[PDB]
Amino acid sequence: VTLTAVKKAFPDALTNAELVAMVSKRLSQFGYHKYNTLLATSLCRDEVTRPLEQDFGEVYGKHFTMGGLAGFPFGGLTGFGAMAGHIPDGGSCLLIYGSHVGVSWEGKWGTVAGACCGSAVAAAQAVTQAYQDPLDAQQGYVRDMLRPYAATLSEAEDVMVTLPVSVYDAQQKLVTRILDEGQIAVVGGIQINTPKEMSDFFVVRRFCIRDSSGNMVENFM
Amino acid sequence: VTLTAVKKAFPDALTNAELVAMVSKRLSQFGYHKYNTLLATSLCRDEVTRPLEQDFGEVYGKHFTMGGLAGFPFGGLTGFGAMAGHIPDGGSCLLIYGSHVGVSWEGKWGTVAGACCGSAVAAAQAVTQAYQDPLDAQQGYVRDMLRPYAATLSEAEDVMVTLPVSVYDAQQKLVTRILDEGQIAVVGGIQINTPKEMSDFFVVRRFCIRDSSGNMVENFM
Ligand SMILES: [Cl-]
Ligand SMILES: [Cl-]
Ligand SMILES: [Zn+2]
Ligand SMILES: [Zn+2]
Repeated sequence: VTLTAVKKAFPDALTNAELVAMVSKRLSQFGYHKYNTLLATSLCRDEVTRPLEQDFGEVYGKHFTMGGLAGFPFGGLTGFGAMAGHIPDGGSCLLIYGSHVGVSWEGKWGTVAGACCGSAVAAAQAVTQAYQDPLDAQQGYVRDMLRPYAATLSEAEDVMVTLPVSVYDAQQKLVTRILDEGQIAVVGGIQINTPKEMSDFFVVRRFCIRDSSGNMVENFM
Repeated sequence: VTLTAVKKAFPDALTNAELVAMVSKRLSQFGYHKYNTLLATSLCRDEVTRPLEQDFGEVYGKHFTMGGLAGFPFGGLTGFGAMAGHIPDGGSCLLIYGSHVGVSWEGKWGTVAGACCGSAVAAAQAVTQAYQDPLDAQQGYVRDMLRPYAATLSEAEDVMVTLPVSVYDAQQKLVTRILDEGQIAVVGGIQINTPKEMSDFFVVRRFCIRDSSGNMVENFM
């Protein structure tokens, strides 16, 4: 079963519903409601990642996709400046970002009914193999972010499990670096895509609130 | 008045409503309907560009933003592969891409109630001035696309009018190059953002249909 597989690798995984309930509740105490809140995402643009945005979309009205290949916010600081303009009058922003990974009905990681994450996996093979382009400009940027994780990916026990871990790690550092330059609440972690008739999962690894200044006002971790 | 300003620079400009009516009608004869059609956009992610997607959204059900800074589809070929997965069962795709540009109530180009397009303008100053970055990775890619247009931008009569022309041109070449590698219908041109209480405009410069093979099945220009 897939449940067993997920709970094994990631015992702290919450269901999408649990994730959204968890987050909405907490952010309620800080002024976050349905129509004063910009939901921004930085998830991979493969369609399997849609369920998380959909679930969060019901609770928060307007939405902004900031996600590039593999879930990287490679719009960078300029892209962030664009997002800030979508924030409602007197509003705040919620940023959900994360890597993602498929796990099949047969409990297999790195896939779900093809490769998932396709883009991460691709770049994984490219950086490990070499451990031993305006037409694909972003895939190259994904490779660059994954280069420092090469050793870990070859040394890894199970690679299709270590991969989204490594991708979230690189995303986290980037997002932090970007926010620091530029209230905004931040959810970060690992998205887990399961078979259609089955709830998806999210591993929370960062849940905090920052100010217009740039310092961490709260940390729910 | 803004109308006079628009009609001057771009006498062939259609209103959003006209654009959508025009396009939906034509594509009707080719099997494009509301729930079998993937609307993909490659527009700048500034919120002023939203009206075009909104208007096209009413006619075509599901939507996919493929647009990066300035309207460039810098997800490239990999990003395109992602999009193809959002295409409904037995469905086809409609790709709207374009540069955009603000024009004010006082008939001024390059702005509308700040700079618009902010990202294009920024890169314009950077390439002209020099005519005489994972934290901003895409803005750098915009600059690269605009480099060949530098001479034209300094030589230009009005720069805030020549700029979106130059940006569409560079987008067009890129989109074509990308499609050629990878039915899909393609609308390309210049988006014109006008004051809030006023309809926006679109200058059509490319309207065609391509096949899964890669050749142009139709050209409505
Ligand atoms: Cl499966
Ligand atoms: Cl104005
Ligand atoms: Zn992916
Ligand atoms: Zn713009």
